[PDB]
Amino acid sequence: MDRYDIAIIGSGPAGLSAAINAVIRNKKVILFGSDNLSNKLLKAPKINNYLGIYDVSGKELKEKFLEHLKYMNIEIKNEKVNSVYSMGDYFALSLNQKMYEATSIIIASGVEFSKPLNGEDELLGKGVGYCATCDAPLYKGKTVAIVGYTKEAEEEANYVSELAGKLYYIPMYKDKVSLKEVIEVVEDKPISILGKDKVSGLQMSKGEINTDAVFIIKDSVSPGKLVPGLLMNGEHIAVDIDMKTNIEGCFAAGDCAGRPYQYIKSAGQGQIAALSAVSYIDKIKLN
Amino acid sequence: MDRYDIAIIGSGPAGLSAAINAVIRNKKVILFGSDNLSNKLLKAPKINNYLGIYDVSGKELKEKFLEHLKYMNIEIKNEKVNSVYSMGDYFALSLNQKMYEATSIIIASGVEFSKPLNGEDELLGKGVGYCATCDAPLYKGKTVAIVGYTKEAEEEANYVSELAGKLYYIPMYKDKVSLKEVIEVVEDKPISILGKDKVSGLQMSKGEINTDAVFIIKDSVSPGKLVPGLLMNGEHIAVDIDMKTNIEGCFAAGDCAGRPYQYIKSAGQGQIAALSAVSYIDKIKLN
Ligand SMILES: Cc1cc2nc3c(=O)[nH]c(=O)nc-3n(C[C@H](O)[C@H](O)[C@H](O)COP(=O)(O)OP(=O)(O)OC[C@H]3O[C@@H](n4cnc5c(N)ncnc54)[C@H](O)[C@@H]3O)c2cc1C
Ligand SMILES: Cc1cc2nc3c(=O)[nH]c(=O)nc-3n(C[C@H](O)[C@H](O)[C@H](O)COP(=O)(O)OP(=O)(O)OC[C@H]3O[C@@H](n4cnc5c(N)ncnc54)[C@H](O)[C@@H]3O)c2cc1C
Repeated sequence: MDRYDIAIIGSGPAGLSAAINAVIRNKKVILFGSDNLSNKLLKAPKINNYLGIYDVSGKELKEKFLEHLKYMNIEIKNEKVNSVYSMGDYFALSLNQKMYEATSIIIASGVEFSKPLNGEDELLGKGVGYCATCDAPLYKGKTVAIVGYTKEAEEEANYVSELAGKLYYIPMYKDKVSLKEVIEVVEDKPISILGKDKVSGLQMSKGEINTDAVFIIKDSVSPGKLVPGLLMNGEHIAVDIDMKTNIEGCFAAGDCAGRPYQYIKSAGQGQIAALSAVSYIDKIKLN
Repeated sequence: MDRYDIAIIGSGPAGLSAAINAVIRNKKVILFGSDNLSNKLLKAPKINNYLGIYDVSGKELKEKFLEHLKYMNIEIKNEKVNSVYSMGDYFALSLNQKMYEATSIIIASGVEFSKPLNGEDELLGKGVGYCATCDAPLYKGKTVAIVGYTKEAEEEANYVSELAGKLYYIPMYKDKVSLKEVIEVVEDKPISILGKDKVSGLQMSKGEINTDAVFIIKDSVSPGKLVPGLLMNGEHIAVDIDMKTNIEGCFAAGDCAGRPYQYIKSAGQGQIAALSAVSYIDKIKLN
């Protein structure tokens, strides 16, 4: 019922800069993402290319960002947006068992280095999912595999382990996992998701595992899948100089809007996107 | 003789972010501008829209920028670039009695709120100039008028006063001037620069003053005049998503590249422009 002026999908520097600039402009904003902001921030050892803050690690830089947000009284909604559809003069954002409305949206979701697997596109919705928490009630007691591209997937696996019967976890990183002992860790490369009507198993380089469900856990999903109808230029959202996309009222910023992948470029684009959204909102009210 | 990899025209956040990113990438950079960085920084009372540094005045923000530059061992050349011409596979930058060469250039000069006067374009070079120091040797002992749009013009007027015979100073701001007593301050609006073959006087709303020279002192000049052959979109340089202009090896960033006029947008574009210049330089060496 309550409708936000701007919904911002992503909590890296693009989304945070967008949120601060929109709030400064008296708009009602909702900011989706992670309390950690971005795992790519957390990873960086020393950063000397963000003008005005130098010789800082990514963790120190994240803290400065967090302090700014709290000064501005901006809260991050720790929920993952699964899809966005236009409904005419607003957008409907769908999350696990929850929907929000916003007049405009800013996509600030970053990019994913890895490329999907064979069968992810075909099986999506047919045993394949990107949120294992939302789909954990389905296939309860069944056999589940989680392909974890981020450390947070481990947390989802530990919860899923209690509903499902037999859980496999495939880590896509070298850091040792912290999982309940009953979870079977498979240290192998996934190749393809098997099944015709529904997923029947997970094909790996060293073997095949029969499974009811395969959950794919990454820090983001492709914008063209998040927002059907959004025009892409290869791996990136097509944008103009004002960060406008082909969808009216939909703007983009940061890595998801193209190379170079850098923090202050992302913050600058987030500010452009926010000010374009402000202009759009104002024009919509007049007409 | 010595040729720089990148020449950056401007020392606001766009130019500074460009310089830091180019140096981080092992390029030989020259950075032109002001030790004060930008008068627009110095003016701002409180700034809460630059992600990571909050509740700061423009002077505090300028100091953080200066500290970063010194950490990176980057020096600002306090000279005003008057023109840039291509010479084939490099650019020639002309200053008062000095020239530099660079393989690529980044225009980061900001924008000027005021619009020129009648006769500025026609008389330019014929008694009209934008640097009163470079043109002070000419018309020595003659009658000079300076139209000052910035406080630094006062400093130029105090020097010019000693060569010229009779100097008028027209302030375009309300702050009281600090000038040698022999300088005649005219508190009136300039309308037009008079003359046919050469400037003959300065027409004001309340009267006309006969003069040999009219010097127009602003924080920047239009990019289309700085770099003849550069394509403009109205008041701004035409750029693409990679900050490329119509001139190969010439990039732009910040206010001069379009609205919104904001600090972190400018810093982000400066970073894009620097990384585009790095790519260009590398491609030029291979071919
Ligand atoms: C190791 C490393 C070091 C680096 N060092 C530097 C450096 O020194 N300097 C530099 O300039 N750049 C550096 N980078 C690159 C920099 O991290 C990125 O350019 C920058 O983080 C891009 O930020 P962003 O806001 O576009 O997206 P991200 O930082 O990726 O933030 C996106 C956030 O939004 C979340 N999100 C995505 N989709 C959704 C959804 N549907 N719902 C809810 N939340 C979602 C993501 O989980 C993520 O938390 C480095 C990158 C790496 C990997
Ligand atoms: C009063 C005020 C308050 C503001 N507050 C805010 C705010 O809170 N937040 C915000 O985001 N933005 C704010 N802005 C806008 C912000 O200042 C600009 O968007 C930003 O400074 C643009 O920076 P830039 O690097 O593009 O150019 P500038 O900041 O204009 O820097 C250009 C510099 O390069 C120099 N230069 C130009 N041409 C030449 C040449 N040929 N040779 C040598 N040097 C040259 C100029 O003299 C100048 O020093 C404010 C502006 C004003 C006027």
